Amino acid sequence: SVKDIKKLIEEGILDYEDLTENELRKLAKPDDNFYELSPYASDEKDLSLNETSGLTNEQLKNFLGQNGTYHMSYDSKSIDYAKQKKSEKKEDQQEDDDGFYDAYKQIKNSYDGIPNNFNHEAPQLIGNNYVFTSIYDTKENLIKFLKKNSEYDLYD
Amino acid sequence: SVKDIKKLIEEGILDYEDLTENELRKLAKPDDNFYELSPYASDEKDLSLNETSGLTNEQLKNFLGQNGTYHMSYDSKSIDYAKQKKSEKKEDQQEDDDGFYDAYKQIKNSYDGIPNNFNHEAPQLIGNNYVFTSIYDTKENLIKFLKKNSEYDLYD
Amino acid sequence: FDADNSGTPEYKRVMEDVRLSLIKKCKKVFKPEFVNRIDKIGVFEPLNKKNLHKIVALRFKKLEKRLEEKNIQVSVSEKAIDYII
Amino acid sequence: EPYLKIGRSHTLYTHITPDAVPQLPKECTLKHLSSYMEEKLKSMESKKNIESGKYEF
Repeated sequence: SVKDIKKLIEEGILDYEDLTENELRKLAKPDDNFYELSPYASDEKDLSLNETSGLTNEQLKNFLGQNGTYHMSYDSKSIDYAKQKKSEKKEDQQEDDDGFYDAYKQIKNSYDGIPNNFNHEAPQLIGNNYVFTSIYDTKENLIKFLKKNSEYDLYD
Repeated sequence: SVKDIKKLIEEGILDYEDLTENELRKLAKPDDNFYELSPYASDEKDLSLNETSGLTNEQLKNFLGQNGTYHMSYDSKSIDYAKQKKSEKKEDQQEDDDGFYDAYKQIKNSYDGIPNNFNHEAPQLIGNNYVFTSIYDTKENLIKFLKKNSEYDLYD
Repeated sequence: FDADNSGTPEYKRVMEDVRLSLIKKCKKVFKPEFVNRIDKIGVFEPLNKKNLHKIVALRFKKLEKRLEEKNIQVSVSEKAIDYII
Repeated sequence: EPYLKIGRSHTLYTHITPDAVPQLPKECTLKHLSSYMEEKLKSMESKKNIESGKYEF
């Protein structure tokens, strides 16, 4: 009957099918940590923005659109510029951790509708209603419930 | 009758002509290492992409097309730029051993339909059907079989 | 460090190159008169799980020896060594 | 020798097809040389490093 207690009983006794409509609505709303103020974020190396990106050329896009028997699509100036400046940063990169320890975490967050440095609870539309998930509580057993069982019928 | 055992008998007793249609189909399918997850690749120095490449000029291509009694075709700016930046550092730190041992490996992989850093099993159309080969098991005696004997008739 | 379980000659190419550089490093720091006076010089390899399976194994024989006042015998499975590593 | 005759041959470039070109012998395609370099280093390279440091009489 309370938001916090039901997920402690989901492993023990009761399943997901027997919850109330007001209990499924409450378990998909965010927790009490949402609305609690915490103005701090870290690790501003996001894979969302590309530093190599540039404007639409509008002359190349005219040339690539006419199919022109060409041999290269992109501009390759700013993406060779980023390759050259990477040569001198140092061994300080410690590569493939940002490749692995930080790429695969931010990819899995983008599957849950979560931004990359976003440490809080994030919505994603499942069927007809929204489910607020985060990095910490992924609510994966609810997403299995509201996709499978809620194909034909309606729940709020 | 099993995919793995027949290639141990190809050297010993039986040839390639006496296999079943379902045995030739199975021996050209990939092994059990295919579908097994292994997310790691190394040595990202591929000869597939050229860093010296540039866009179609569309004014030079207009000028070279009219046959113009000219004396040089390409642009030679980015390919002298790569020659200059090689001399600024190559003389700092390199013994090569890569022009030999990384060029000829990646060329032989491109005759088998394999990408350059690709450590897994890759298809190539031989006659009417596909044969999945890799770096490790080249399946060269099958390619001799399905090119020579399968000129006129059909096998799956 | 991460991979030493290979017995490939690629390590032996690296193993000789770092030994010859430490000879130059001992020749500069450790007073090159020492170099021709000292006999055969050996660089120890960084250890791997093939060696470490036996290195952990001798310790439990030493654990029996310091418990001889207490007479507590200890024996360790081959699965248990790899979990410790 | 067979390749030299075609350059002297008074044919247009439009009539030079893959058929008119004789195939190279198998040594001359890169395939062979490429497969030569599967062998010629890789096997021979570790023959240099074997027997290097055993020293025994």
